[PDB]
Amino acid sequence: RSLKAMGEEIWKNKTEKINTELFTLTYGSIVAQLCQDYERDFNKVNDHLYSMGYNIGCRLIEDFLARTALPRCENLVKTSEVLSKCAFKIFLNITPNITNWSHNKDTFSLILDENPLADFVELPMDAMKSLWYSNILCGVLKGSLEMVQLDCDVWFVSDILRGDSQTEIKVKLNRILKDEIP
Amino acid sequence: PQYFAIIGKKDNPVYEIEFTNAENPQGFPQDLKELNPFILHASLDIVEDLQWQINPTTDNCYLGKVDHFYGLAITAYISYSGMKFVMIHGNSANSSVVIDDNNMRSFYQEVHELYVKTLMNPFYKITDPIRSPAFDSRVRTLARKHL
Amino acid sequence: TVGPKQAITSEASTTYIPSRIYSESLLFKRQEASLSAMAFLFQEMISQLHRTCKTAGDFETKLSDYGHNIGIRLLELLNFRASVSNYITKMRRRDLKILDILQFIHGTLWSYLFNHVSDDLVKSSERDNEYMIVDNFPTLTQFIPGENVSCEYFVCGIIKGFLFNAGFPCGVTAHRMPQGGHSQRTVYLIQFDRQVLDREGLRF
Amino acid sequence: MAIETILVINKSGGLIYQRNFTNDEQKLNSNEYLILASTLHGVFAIASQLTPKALQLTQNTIPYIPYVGMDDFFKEPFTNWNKSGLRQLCTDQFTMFIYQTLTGLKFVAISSSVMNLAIQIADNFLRKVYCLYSDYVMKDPSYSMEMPIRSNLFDEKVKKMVENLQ
Amino acid sequence: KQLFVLRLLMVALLATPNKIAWHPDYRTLIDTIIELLNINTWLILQKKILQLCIKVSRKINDFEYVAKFSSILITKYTHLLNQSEQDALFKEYIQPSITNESITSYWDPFILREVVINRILDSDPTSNEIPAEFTCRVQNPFKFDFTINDIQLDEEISEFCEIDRKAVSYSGPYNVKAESIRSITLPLIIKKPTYKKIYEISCLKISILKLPLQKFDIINDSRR
Repeated sequence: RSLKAMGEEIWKNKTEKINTELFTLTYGSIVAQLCQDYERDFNKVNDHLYSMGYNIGCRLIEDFLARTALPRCENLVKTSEVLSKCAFKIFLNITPNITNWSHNKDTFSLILDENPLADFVELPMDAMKSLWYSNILCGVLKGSLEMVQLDCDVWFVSDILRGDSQTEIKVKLNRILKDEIP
Repeated sequence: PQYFAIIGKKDNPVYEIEFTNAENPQGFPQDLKELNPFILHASLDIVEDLQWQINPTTDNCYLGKVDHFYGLAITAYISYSGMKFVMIHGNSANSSVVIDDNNMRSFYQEVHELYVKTLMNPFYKITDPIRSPAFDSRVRTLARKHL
Repeated sequence: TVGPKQAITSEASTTYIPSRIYSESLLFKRQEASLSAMAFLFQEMISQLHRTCKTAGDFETKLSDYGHNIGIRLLELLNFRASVSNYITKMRRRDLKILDILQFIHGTLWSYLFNHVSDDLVKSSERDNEYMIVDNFPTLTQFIPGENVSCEYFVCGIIKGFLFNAGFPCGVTAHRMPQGGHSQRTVYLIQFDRQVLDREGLRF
Repeated sequence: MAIETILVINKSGGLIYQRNFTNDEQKLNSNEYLILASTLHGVFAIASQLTPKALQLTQNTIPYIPYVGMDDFFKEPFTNWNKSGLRQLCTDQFTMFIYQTLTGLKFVAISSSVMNLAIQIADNFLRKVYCLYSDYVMKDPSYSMEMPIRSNLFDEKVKKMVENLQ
Repeated sequence: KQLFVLRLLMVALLATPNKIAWHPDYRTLIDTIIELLNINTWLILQKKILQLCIKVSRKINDFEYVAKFSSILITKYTHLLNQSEQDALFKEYIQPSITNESITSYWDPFILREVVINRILDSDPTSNEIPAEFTCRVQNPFKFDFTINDIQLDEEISEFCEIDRKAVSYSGPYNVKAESIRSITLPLIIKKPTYKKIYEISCLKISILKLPLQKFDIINDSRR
């Protein structure tokens, strides 16, 4: 009935489990090869991980809607609740929660207590200002959200791996005014 | 004083440290500049000989003092990936190492744990020197507590 | 600035304790993720390598290098956790025959990568140094049409990366032998070289 | 109820998938299916466009679950993404069941069975083939976006579903 | 272990107070100790072998090998030969070589950066008579150049150009700095009228207290 209850029900039907450590190892090998072949130019690899994540999310939204049927989020706080409570809870095993709204309710921050995308990772020293590690979700959080026509833009502020206190991503939407005629 | 090293498969070192007792504020008189890299590369031959055999001169990851040479007891350890953890033992007199196998085997076990923590970084590839000060801080605290 | 390629430092034992900065538990907590997310990352991998490569062969070698960089990591982690930290432990066999590292793969590696144990493991009767590792259903790549085999090299890119860094250099290729009710069955065959075999030719 | 010809169209163009399977015959398929798929794409917008003077609300727009198929794909009643849009067509020889998805993508099942509950089993079946489309086409790396379906595996994933229905 | 006992032989032969003449057992000993490590991995041990090999080939007094292994110790230039302390002995083993047969082409072609061939006219009454390329008129070009070793006394003498036109220079006998990039001053082309056809040049000829050597081409590209 409530999304924070039935996300666990989808977590025990038709989600075939796989070990998260394998997911970290293949993502780490991707970003290691991307670091190596771009001649240590670390601003380009955030763009290339964004270009991978856009093509992740624009095909991921049609699996997420297939596995759980939802109506359209009538306000963007319901978008924040589905991204907090079922989107990252079905696919990954993480429950982030929302804080730090703008006063006109255009912007929201997704504080994320622990990341299961980077367990073992320690960054090199020259990359310590110009590489956000887990960039890939931002492309996902464009892509899927661009396909429900929430024309938003997604960017980091801080992360634990860069020595800051916490990982949070601030997303704000620009315009919508578009949808299926039915 | 003891010289400690971790050597790659293509005969290159990823870690090297020398630590001494504080009574001898300078350690290893004149052996440190010339003798100690060469006898370690000499011992790499016989550690490479004993890595493939079954019944030694059990469990093949630890092994005893591998030679005794100018009164120096040279002790080895072989990791799963092929890394070799050769560490020698110096003194003004002869040195007993086999009595410290209750303690030094455990020392090799958690420095193997530290090396696995180093290797799990996807940025750190092999044949790279371990250029981390945190690793130094842990291995000298382990050198202090496993003296 | 501790270990360069230039010198060695000398600092006394039993000195002061230095600062505490970063630490983590090595033993695994039990973490689970959906099959769909790793399948999406896997097809994005194959899509980018399809984009930036010309022909099939170097595409296969690049995918095998991708698998290699997991396998050379994964060896020490699985052997250290099968010998399990600060808790008092006893190290494993550190096995050195050919016929028990493949047993180690088929027992522990496939049950670590996947929920299920690997299916069958047989030799080759027609020739030595050829070993068959076979499953019935590949859970990496069940989402591609079956007539392409090159997208199946990533997992055997793990196996070469599991083997060459363990002291047995080899080479792997993969084919699909459609036997029985399983349309995709995915044999991986392991080609060793002569220089390891006569080594265990020397050891009776 | 009984489904006999499957059609998957684009969200914004001519169709990607068509099978006149389980009719043991030869009918024409070349280049008129693109024209008829484009006219379905037009008249969904035309059929949504005219409003009878209802001016009320959903007091609704939710089926249930008849255990169609063959562990199903979903165990609860669910919701619908076409409140004001074409849902079936009914003629002498066939009834065409259509179901669109919230991204704008529509699925068409031409059914040769003749003459309420049919809408329920149709929406359940077409949501299940949407699930197999997501699980077996969108995961494929060779499949580019908005191209005809080339997967051989999707074929015997849906042939077995239809021959499990009857 | 054969490496260690050949090192022991060579260091025991090093510390004698006698003198010994040339003999080809020393020749085969030097080739097997250099070839024994895979030189032509660990680098400190390669330094500590050939740092003894240069002393033994000095003590034998065969200067061809102290020149050769100095020009093999040039491979380990950018690290592990410290800030002009070991490079001091790397100088005093190469100065009697460069006053003798060691006439090889200064250890690397990575010296010349991208020079600029502008000219600076001062009159607005004359500008580009005609009917990338340069359209040079009667003024002077510029070059800049570096070396990277920790040694001092890299000495360029008589820098001039290739088999191109009557572009000449005057004199260049001054120094260049150790680590930095010292811009060499005005070379002053005294150009001659010729035909309109264009053809680029690779580089120009620089001697390092020797005869003028080959090209030492520009970095990262031909940089035409």
